[PDB]
Amino acid sequence: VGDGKYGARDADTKIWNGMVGELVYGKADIAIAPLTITLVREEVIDFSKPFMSL
Amino acid sequence: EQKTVVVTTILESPYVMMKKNHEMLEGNERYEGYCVDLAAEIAKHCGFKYKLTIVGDGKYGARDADTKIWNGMVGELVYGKADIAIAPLTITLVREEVIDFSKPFMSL
Amino acid sequence: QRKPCDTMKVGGNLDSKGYGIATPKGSSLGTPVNLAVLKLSEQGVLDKLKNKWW
Amino acid sequence: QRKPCDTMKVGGNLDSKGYGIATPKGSSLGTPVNLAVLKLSEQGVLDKLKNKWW
Ligand SMILES: N[C@@H](CCC(=O)O)C(=O)O
Ligand SMILES: N[C@@H](CCC(=O)O)C(=O)O
Repeated sequence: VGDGKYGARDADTKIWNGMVGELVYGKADIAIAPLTITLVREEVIDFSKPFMSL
Repeated sequence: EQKTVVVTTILESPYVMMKKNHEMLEGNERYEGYCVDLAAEIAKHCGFKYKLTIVGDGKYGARDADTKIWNGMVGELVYGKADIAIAPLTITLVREEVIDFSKPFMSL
Repeated sequence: QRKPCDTMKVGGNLDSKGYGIATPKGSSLGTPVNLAVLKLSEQGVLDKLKNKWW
Repeated sequence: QRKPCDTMKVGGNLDSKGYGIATPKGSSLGTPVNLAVLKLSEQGVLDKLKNKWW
């Protein structure tokens, strides 16, 4: 990932930074990372059933 | 029109239990428990009415060996007897073959 | 949690699995039910009810 | 769990969440990836992998 951030929705500019942004804007086809399931991320990407709990 | 959705479940403490006044109560009021509160919350968020129903054979079960006839809580949904299931139903590969599951709400 | 407490657990867990809300395949209830489950897990209502009933 | 082992953990988990493989909402692989992750979880390959690196 170009800038080393897991990333989230920005400061109400509604641009996405980091890996989520790289997915939403079509920079890569699939993420394989410790990306935590959250209700805002489910808005724009699909998650499998979890592989680990923490 | 709002359908009263056919909820299916199974009695088990403390998930779903007959309230000790069940001889003197009617409707969903006979049922209380963790899964009944969860069903109430889910319906209140989705905004529909619901009617509780109980599994026929009392089993979670699977598809029968060498026949693959579904039964139990899975069978009721596979044959379309009910709309939604809210029960201590463990997520498994065979059950994911035929029915969809939410994200997991509890771990064990 | 309940009397007579004549019996006790031993050892650690052999595995880990999850429960979930289940729906007939592809029905229009599935996705709003999933979003409701996510929101309730983010609000912590499931934990309050867990304390309530255990 | 690995050298220098000089910190100390305090407290338990305050919540529970999980990770998942995630993809743009633009591709069919969301089902076979789910089936793959379930197969790996049931075959115990996650336990072999967890007991390889922790
Ligand atoms: N796995 C976490 C990393 C950051 C954290 O929550 O500690 C995530 O996807 O957000
Ligand atoms: N949660 C289990 C109950 C029965 C069991 O495996 O002990 C299931 O859905 O099958």
